[PDB]
Amino acid sequence: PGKGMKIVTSFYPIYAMVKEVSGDLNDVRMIQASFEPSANDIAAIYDADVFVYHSHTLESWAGSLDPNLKKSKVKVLEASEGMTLERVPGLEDVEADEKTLYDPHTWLDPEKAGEEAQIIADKLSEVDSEHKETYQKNAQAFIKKAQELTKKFQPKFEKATQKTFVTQHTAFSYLAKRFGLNQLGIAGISPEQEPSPRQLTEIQEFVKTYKVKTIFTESSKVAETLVKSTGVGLKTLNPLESDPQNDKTYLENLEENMSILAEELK
Ligand SMILES: [Cl-]
Ligand SMILES: [Cl-]
Ligand code: NA
Ligand SMILES: [Zn+2]
Ligand SMILES: [Zn+2]
Ligand SMILES: [Zn+2]
Ligand SMILES: [Zn+2]
Ligand SMILES: [Zn+2]
Ligand SMILES: [Zn+2]
Ligand SMILES: [Zn+2]
Ligand SMILES: [Zn+2]
Ligand SMILES: [Zn+2]
Ligand SMILES: [Zn+2]
Ligand SMILES: [Zn+2]
Repeated sequence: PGKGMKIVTSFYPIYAMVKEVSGDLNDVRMIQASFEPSANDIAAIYDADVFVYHSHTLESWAGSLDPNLKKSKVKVLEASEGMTLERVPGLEDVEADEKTLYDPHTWLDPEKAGEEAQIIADKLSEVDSEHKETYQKNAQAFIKKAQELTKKFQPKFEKATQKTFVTQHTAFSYLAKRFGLNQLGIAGISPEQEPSPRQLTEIQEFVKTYKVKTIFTESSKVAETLVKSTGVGLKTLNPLESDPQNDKTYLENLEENMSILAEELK
């Protein structure tokens, strides 16, 4: 190993949490909603030492990887293995295609983000046991700063008179459950899931019922159709599914969106 292990990550939260757990160690990079990585990414995955993805409920293509058939030494790691996933909003009481029932957007909960960084540190310690104390020490520093981020915004959401907000797609369910908030997504779990006409009417009644004055968009066009039907304002709220391309850490990018949400709910 020149720079250490060659680690490849699925998307931005996994790339950020692996990079901060590894720290100075290894060579961490990220492959280039729709998902389906290119032909070169899968080739780069089989040429790497470690590949880390979030969950089978998100990167469904990760389950088709067969390192034994391709004669590859890549060790695929599911960063959220063992974490308890909540039901998809609107499907809580469904008894059971089944992958559509569980919500994967846990990285937006500061507590569950630290839980995923610990699993990454544990799984990296099972592959690279010599540096196990560096992975755990970097993870505990990430968990500590995440738990302090939760303690900081917990009183900020308790005093909020408005605890209901609407976002571009159903991605902030874990964040709302962390601070006792209520949320509704225009689109479903995936941004491609366009609302049906009957569902759009429910979003209209939902905004009117709980006096929602703001729809949080992403940096879609169905959201621009309801700004006339509801008269709400538009503010940005990044679910951190794409790289913000800045010089902030993951928890700093997460805190920024939390501060945008907390100032609006007051
Ligand atoms: Cl329920
Ligand atoms: Cl998604
Ligand atoms: Na509900
Ligand atoms: Zn799994
Ligand atoms: Zn539960
Ligand atoms: Zn229920
Ligand atoms: Zn039954
Ligand atoms: Zn090492
Ligand atoms: Zn070393
Ligand atoms: Zn601190
Ligand atoms: Zn999403
Ligand atoms: Zn900084
Ligand atoms: Zn801070
Ligand atoms: Zn401010």
